[PDB]
Amino acid sequence: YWKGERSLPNFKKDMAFPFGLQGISRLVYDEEKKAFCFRLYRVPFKTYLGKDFTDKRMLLERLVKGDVKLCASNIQLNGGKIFWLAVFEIEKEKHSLKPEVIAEASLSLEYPIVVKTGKNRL
DNA sequence: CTAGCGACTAATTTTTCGGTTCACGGTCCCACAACTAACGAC
Repeated sequence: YWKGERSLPNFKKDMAFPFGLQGISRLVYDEEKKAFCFRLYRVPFKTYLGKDFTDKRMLLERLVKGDVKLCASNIQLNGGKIFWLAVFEIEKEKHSLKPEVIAEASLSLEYPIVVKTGKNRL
């Protein structure tokens, strides 16, 4: 900005507006309605996992019991539906990896990924 | 629970080869066609 190679941002109107973790409250699992309930600044909200009884199902419960950390999230609205962009802080996964073993990856427009690993081609 | 704060395409021309025309001093073997000399009938 001192030299000048960037214009001042002109924010759009459909922006997902941000809300901090200091606003999530009354998080519980109401079994009667089969949906998590919470308040986004004094308004009830039934969460629609739908047919997602495993993927993010044990993620909100990982927060109702205080086991996963959440960051300043955002919220989108796309014409009747409402979406929450929750920045959950997930951890790394440890496998049985060998640093000496090297995978040779190449990316081209004819073959998006071509990978060598010893005698294994993918 | 909320608020303050850290140049490419089409049209026209021209030319070599083919077509056409004129038209006087060995062997051995198995069949097939003659064929003829003799034989029998009228």
